Amino acid sequence: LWMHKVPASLMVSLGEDAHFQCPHNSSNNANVTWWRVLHGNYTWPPEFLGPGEDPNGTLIIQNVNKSHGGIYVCRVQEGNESYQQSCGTYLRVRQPPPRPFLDMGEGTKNRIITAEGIILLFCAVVPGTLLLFRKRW
Amino acid sequence: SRIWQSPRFIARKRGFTVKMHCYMNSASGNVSWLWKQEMDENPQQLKLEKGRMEESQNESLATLTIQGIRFEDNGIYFCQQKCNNTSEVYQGCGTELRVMGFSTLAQLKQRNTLKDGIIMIQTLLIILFIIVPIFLLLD
Amino acid sequence: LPPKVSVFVPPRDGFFGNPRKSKLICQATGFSPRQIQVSWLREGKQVGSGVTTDQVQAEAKESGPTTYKVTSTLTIKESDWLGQSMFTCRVDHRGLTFQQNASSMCVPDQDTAIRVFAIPPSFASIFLTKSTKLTCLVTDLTTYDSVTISWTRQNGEAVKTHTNISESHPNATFSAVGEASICEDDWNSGERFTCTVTHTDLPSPLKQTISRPKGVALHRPDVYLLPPAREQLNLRESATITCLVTGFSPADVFVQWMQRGQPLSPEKYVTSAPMPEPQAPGRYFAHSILTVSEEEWNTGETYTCVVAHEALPNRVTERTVDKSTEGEVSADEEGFENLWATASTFIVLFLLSLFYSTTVTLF
Amino acid sequence: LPPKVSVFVPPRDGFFGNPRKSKLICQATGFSPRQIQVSWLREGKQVGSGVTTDQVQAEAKESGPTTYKVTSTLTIKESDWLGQSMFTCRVDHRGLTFQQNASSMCVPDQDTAIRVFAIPPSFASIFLTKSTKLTCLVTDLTTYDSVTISWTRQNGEAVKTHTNISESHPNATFSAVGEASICEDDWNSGERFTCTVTHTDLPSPLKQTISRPKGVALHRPDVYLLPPAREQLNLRESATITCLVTGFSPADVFVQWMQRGQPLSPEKYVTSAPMPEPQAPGRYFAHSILTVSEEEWNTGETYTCVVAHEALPNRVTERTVDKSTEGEVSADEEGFENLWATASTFIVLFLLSLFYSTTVTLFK
Ligand SMILES: *[C@@H]1O[C@H](CO)[C@@H](O[C@@H]2O[C@H](CO)[C@@H](O[C@@H]3O[C@H](CO)[C@@H](O)[C@H](O[C@H]4O[C@H](CO)[C@@H](O)[C@H](O)[C@@H]4O[C@@H]4O[C@H](CO)[C@@H](O)[C@H](O)[C@H]4NC(C)=O)[C@@H]3O)[C@H](O)[C@H]2NC(C)=O)[C@H](O)[C@H]1NC(C)=O
Ligand SMILES: *[C@@H]1O[C@H](CO)[C@@H](O[C@@H]2O[C@H](CO)[C@@H](O[C@@H]3O[C@H](CO)[C@@H](O)[C@H](O[C@H]4O[C@H](CO)[C@@H](O)[C@H](O)[C@@H]4O)[C@@H]3O)[C@H](O)[C@H]2NC(C)=O)[C@H](O)[C@H]1NC(C)=O
Ligand SMILES: *[C@@H]1O[C@H](CO)[C@@H](O)[C@H](O)[C@H]1NC(C)=O
Ligand SMILES: *[C@@H]1O[C@H](CO)[C@@H](O)[C@H](O)[C@H]1NC(C)=O
Ligand SMILES: *[C@@H]1O[C@H](CO)[C@@H](O)[C@H](O)[C@H]1NC(C)=O
Ligand SMILES: *[C@@H]1O[C@H](CO)[C@@H](O)[C@H](O)[C@H]1NC(C)=O
Ligand SMILES: *[C@@H]1O[C@H](CO)[C@@H](O)[C@H](O)[C@H]1NC(C)=O
Ligand SMILES: *[C@@H]1O[C@H](CO)[C@@H](O)[C@H](O)[C@H]1NC(C)=O
Ligand SMILES: *[C@@H]1O[C@H](CO)[C@@H](O)[C@H](O)[C@H]1NC(C)=O
Ligand SMILES: *[C@@H]1O[C@H](CO)[C@@H](O)[C@H](O)[C@H]1NC(C)=O
Ligand SMILES: *[C@@H]1O[C@H](CO)[C@@H](O)[C@H](O)[C@H]1NC(C)=O
Ligand SMILES: *[C@@H]1O[C@H](CO)[C@@H](O)[C@H](O)[C@H]1NC(C)=O
Ligand SMILES: *[C@@H]1O[C@H](CO)[C@@H](O)[C@H](O)[C@H]1NC(C)=O
Ligand SMILES: *[C@@H]1O[C@H](CO)[C@@H](O)[C@H](O)[C@H]1NC(C)=O
Repeated sequence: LWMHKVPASLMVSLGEDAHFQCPHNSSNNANVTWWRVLHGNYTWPPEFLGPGEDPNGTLIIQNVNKSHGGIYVCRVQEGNESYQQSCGTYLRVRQPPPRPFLDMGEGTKNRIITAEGIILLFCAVVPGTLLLFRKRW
Repeated sequence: SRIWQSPRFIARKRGFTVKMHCYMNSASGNVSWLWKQEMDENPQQLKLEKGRMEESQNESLATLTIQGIRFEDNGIYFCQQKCNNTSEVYQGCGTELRVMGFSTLAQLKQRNTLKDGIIMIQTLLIILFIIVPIFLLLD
Repeated sequence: LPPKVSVFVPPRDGFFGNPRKSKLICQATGFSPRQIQVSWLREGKQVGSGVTTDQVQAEAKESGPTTYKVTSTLTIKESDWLGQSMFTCRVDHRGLTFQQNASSMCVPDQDTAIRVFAIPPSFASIFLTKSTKLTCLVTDLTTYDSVTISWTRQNGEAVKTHTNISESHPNATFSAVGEASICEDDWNSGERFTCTVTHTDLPSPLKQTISRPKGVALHRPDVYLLPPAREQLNLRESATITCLVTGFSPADVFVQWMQRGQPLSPEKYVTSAPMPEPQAPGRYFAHSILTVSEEEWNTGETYTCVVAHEALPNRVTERTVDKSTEGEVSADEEGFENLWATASTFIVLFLLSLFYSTTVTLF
Repeated sequence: LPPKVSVFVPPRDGFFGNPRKSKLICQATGFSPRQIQVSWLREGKQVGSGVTTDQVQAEAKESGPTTYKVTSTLTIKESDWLGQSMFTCRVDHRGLTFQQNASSMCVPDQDTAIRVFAIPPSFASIFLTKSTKLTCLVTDLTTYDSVTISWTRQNGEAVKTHTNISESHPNATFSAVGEASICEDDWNSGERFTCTVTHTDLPSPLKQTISRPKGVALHRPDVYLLPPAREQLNLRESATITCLVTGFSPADVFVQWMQRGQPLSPEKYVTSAPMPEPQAPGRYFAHSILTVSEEEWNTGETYTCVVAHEALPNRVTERTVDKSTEGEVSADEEGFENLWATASTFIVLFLLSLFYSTTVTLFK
């Protein structure tokens, strides 16, 4: 069904805004609520986070800090019927990873280092031979 | 509802073990696993070789273990068990796996800066070793 | 008809005469027919003076046969009363001996009081079940009657009594649970609740008390979690994983452990009780211990530690450890094959260049 | 002729039935004429239920004018009687009111009977000073004379009586802190020590043959010492070193911290009481934590932890962690870094050969 389409992780740095979504199937007559759930077969009740903020079903969270992990679950019900609930989008956060020299990672620098070394050895032998053996004669 | 699966996200370090549990009732036959990377968008069947990925099954708890993980195991694993008495496929939403490296922030930064400092030196010396002898011999 | 023999001793003050004298009434009524033989045996010996056994008057009991009543009397002096003599009533009624042994002074027999525990309601048991029950437990009594565990509020009025008295125990240490109920707001207002216990063997009740402090401030805890030390693992016997809830106010933290998604039974871990922090003035700390086999910890088996405090922003938080308390950034970068190829190439390359260096030095 | 009003109560072992019930008798004889009325009362409330007043029958007398007799009875429940409530009976003879008290509270016996007990020497006292002693505490008594405490031996031998008697207790009582120095092996041998107390008022001695409770076998604890967690160190506020003892028997262990040789103040660490172990039989474990400033931890400062038990051979063991307890983070990280170090060395070592060869050829 549609209870499997949602991803399994989300990547954000602190202080930014994340984006979720819950793809409803009842024609704009349903109710969308967002919850935050514990491990699984939990005992503490889940908490009510926020309602559907815009018509298309998107939740936006700001002011990201260290204590904003955990599973986020969208629960939708149509009037008097039972609710339909996805199985969440785990959220993992850490800001730091830096810039330097984005062009290549360690997977490339070593290869061009070894190529440059072998080419330098190849090119630094002929000049000495030409300078030396062409002087005596 | 009928099929319960945990955990939802696992981020180990390269070399260790991972276990995934599918909880299901012991009425409708045996359980077969699936697999899905993010290059695909339709689950594939899972192969199995002994020593690596291995499966077992107790009364109402089926499990899978992988030994010595590596970078080619970053997919979502699904457990599926169709009823042989009603003919309806029931499927959980599975697990996720990530494989972390051996380094930290501090070591990486130093290694990168040292490597770049070395990498410019060979360029400078190759330029010198190609420019000096030609200027000397050409007279 | 065998009657009910009862003897009604006077109180100590009710004396009259010089020397002062009082009386005993050995009223054993509800019997038929008329025949009766009453012997007021003081110290097992009958008294010939002052024993006034009146006539056997017919008890006009309309329901059934008309029975008969008797009214025995005996007088003793002040010194006789305090002489601790056994003024036993032995009535040879209808050829049958009925004996009733009683004292002759104010003797609550004799001295036995044990314990009573009043347990207040915690906070986790209000948010979960929405019922602020409060019990006070009486321990290691005898399964006799006349036990009355009664809660009273601060205004003298009472609330409901108990149920579910426990069963027999090997040491005859039975117990009772005086559960009651109260609206949450009244308990939160913080008034003193007292529970009273009475017994046939108790010279006086046992007024306990329980109330809630008012005016405490809120601080949030900081749960850390440590793995077993290497010296323990080298034994290949067991391991202990400890949570640590440090620096919270007020008391009553609530913790539990989970594994595989299924919570563990309460017979594994051993939680502690809050006690004051050494350097901080008004904060506490707690603990928890989980014992697992050593082979279990060596093949994965991630564990968790759920706590719940009333000052936390969302009332719950959760930590975890498996064996690899590691795994920082750089999943795919840093290389693993280039680092071998480069090392091999530059181990070969310098050795090759040394030959050219030797030839150059030769020329 | 006013009657002689009397009140009688039943003994505590006189209640029967379900619910258990008894009776009270209010009797007043020797009155004339027959005009008489009787009313029962319950702390100001009159209850008519269970009231059986007899007819005014003439008393059987041999001489003088013939008077009359009357008997009144009341029924009560036991839970009311045991709750310390007061019942009174009132008799109205010729319009004259006579009231009499009755209650189940004639317990008190004001005498010198007081609680006399003792506190055994804990293991902290004996290990610190080798000063095995025992204390016989006396309360519920005020200032008297000849209040002599004798720590009688098995056969009542010599005893050094207590000194430095305190002031009057705030109860209006007096606290006699008995004390007597004692040998060592006698207490471990299960010998009878009674502090017989002599008094001027009641010289009855309350004897308690206290001794060592022979019992549980001997086990030795083992100390595992834990450095602070990383996420605490990141806070840069404080650290909490933990000393852990497990699997000892019996209870009463003694632990104290110490660095550089001199002990830390007893106001710096907190030690919990022994608690049972959930798996084994009645063996215990205890935890002691010390809170240091994080700046001190980044220099050195061993912080040894010293325990002291009974079954332990030398009665003292030490543990030590300063800053190096990472403990085999992995088996491949060190190889990875070693390989990188070799490659980095060989790069700069290789460049020298090229430079030297080229310059030597040029300079020939
Ligand atoms: C023969 O066998 C029977 C069968 O077990 C034994 O009966 C046991 O008797 C024990 C007597 O101590 C009972 O233990 C008590 O009851 C509770 C179980 O542990 C416990 O609540 C009691 O602990 C109180 O005492 C501590 C020490 O004084 C206090 O410091 C502590 O605060 C406890 O008081 C309350 O404790 C509860 C915890 O449940 C807290 O929530 C409250 O906040 C505390 N309030 C206060 C004011 O302190 C104590 O251990 C035991 O229950 C009972 N077994 C049963 C009923 O099954 C006989 O003893 C045995 N005969 C022998 C050995 O001679
Ligand atoms: C008069 O006021 C004084 C204070 O000015 C008060 O003195 C103290 O009373 C306590 C309580 O009775 C005494 O404590 C007793 O003795 C030791 C001392 O540590 C305690 O361990 C005892 O506790 C055990 O016994 C209790 C009763 O059996 C148990 O309930 C308990 O769990 C323990 O097993 C016991 O409480 C204390 O010794 C005195 N102080 C001195 C210096 O003696 C005194 O009680 C007041 N008197 C009256 C009649 O109120
Ligand atoms: C939504 O999905 C359900 C299947 O669970 C399907 O029956 C329904 O038709 C879908 N709604 C729309 C609008 O496609
Ligand atoms: C949707 O849910 C919220 C809270 O769950 C409720 O307040 C609201 O009335 C609901 N809307 C409808 C249309 O039922
Ligand atoms: C765990 O889940 C099962 C069903 O999978 C359920 O029967 C059980 O009650 C749950 N555990 C608890 C403590 O409720
Ligand atoms: C909002 O939902 C609509 C579907 O109704 C979709 O077309 C649109 O792309 C969505 N917007 C965002 C920002 O996801
Ligand atoms: C992030 O912000 C929230 C609310 O402002 C706060 O409760 C939390 O402690 C913050 N996180 C950190 C690490 O300070
Ligand atoms: C709606 O649900 C309620 C249960 O709260 C039920 O009593 C009622 O009959 C339902 N009505 C319809 C139309 O389904
Ligand atoms: C699992 O069940 C199937 C279906 O009955 C049967 O082949 C066998 O019991 C199991 N299959 C295995 C062990 O390959
Ligand atoms: C299945 O679980 C039970 C626990 O009730 C255990 O006793 C049994 O050994 C397990 N079976 C296997 C094959 O591990
Ligand atoms: C007193 O009488 C009771 C009658 O039940 C008897 O059990 C008890 O042994 C008697 N005691 C003495 C000292 O005569
Ligand atoms: C004990 O308490 C439970 C729950 O309050 C109740 O259901 C039960 O009936 C009680 N026991 C008795 C004997 O009434
Ligand atoms: C009986 O007791 C009451 C108090 O309850 C007291 O006022 C009254 O004086 C007592 N009766 C006599 C005769 O003293
Ligand atoms: C007796 O008490 C005094 C203080 O009143 C104290 O100085 C002295 O050391 C005590 N003596 C003993 C032997 O404890």
